[PDB]
Amino acid sequence: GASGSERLLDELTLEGVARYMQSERCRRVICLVGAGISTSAGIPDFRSPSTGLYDNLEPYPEAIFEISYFKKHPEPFFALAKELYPGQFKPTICHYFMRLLKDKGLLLRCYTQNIDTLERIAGLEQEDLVEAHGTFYTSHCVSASCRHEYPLSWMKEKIFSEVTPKCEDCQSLVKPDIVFFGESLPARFFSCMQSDFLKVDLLLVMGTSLQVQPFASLISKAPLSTPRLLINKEKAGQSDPFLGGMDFDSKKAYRDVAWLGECDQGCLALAELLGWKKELEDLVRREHASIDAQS
Ligand SMILES: Cc1cc(C)nc(SCC(=O)Nc2ccc(Sc3ccccc3)cc2)n1
Ligand SMILES: [Zn+2]
Repeated sequence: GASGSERLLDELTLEGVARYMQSERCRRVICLVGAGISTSAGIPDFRSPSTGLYDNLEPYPEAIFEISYFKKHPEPFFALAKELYPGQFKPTICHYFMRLLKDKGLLLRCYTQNIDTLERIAGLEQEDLVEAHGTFYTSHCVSASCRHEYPLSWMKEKIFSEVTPKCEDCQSLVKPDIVFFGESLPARFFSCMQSDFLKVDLLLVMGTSLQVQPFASLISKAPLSTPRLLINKEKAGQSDPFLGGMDFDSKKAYRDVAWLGECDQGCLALAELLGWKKELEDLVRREHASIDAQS
């Protein structure tokens, strides 16, 4: 139930969440993540004004996002892809915390808004993942009668060689599997959401301001009793008083917890409460060393 009934969290704090997680009542965790979990990996949020995307872009700046424009004028997109292509893909502490959840048998699903493929590199598998905004990991020929699939290694070569990618079978445009403005979200998002939120014991919301729909409205799909922990630089998910959502601070707040700071630091703090800190340290250091050593 709502604030009217006996709550699952013994107190609304990171400490309360940790005790809940290690009790028998918490089995399945859904993560909802956004650009805020990749910034410490050296990938800025291209939606944040501070990142300065539109300065790099100089008809209108938004055309870069539109599927209609892309299809008749693909060259800008692929030039930008080369410019913004990460120099390294090295997932963050936050990403590997989710790998730990998987290892500990607690991870039901990770829903991500990010296109950077860092969840995959960190060891989440396809079954574990719903890429709500799509991804660069795979690309497809845009011809409905072909739809030939291409791996990132193929797309990357085309991107860096500055050759507009064309399908080897039919010579139609090949488009990364990211959702362009004008495209619907993947069917997978909807079918998975319908099943997963019947099963969820805890919602871990990290590095997202929950301003972009439908992804944002996911938090309202949780059962009334399900605790929701936000790890983010600023509070988010509260109902717009002008236009329910998160209630962290009111006299009725029973399930929602905000931990404010960098996602890496919040995940580190939670891992330490859980007795996972050495495990996380060991995992991150190993995987980071491996990635740094790529030859
Ligand atoms: C090109 C690339 C490849 C991989 C695997 N990851 C990344 S993450 C860095 C990044 O922000 N890239 C990036 C690439 C393209 C665009 S433009 C666009 C974005 C979404 C939808 C349509 C168009 C905006 C940002 N970027
Ligand atoms: Zn084709």
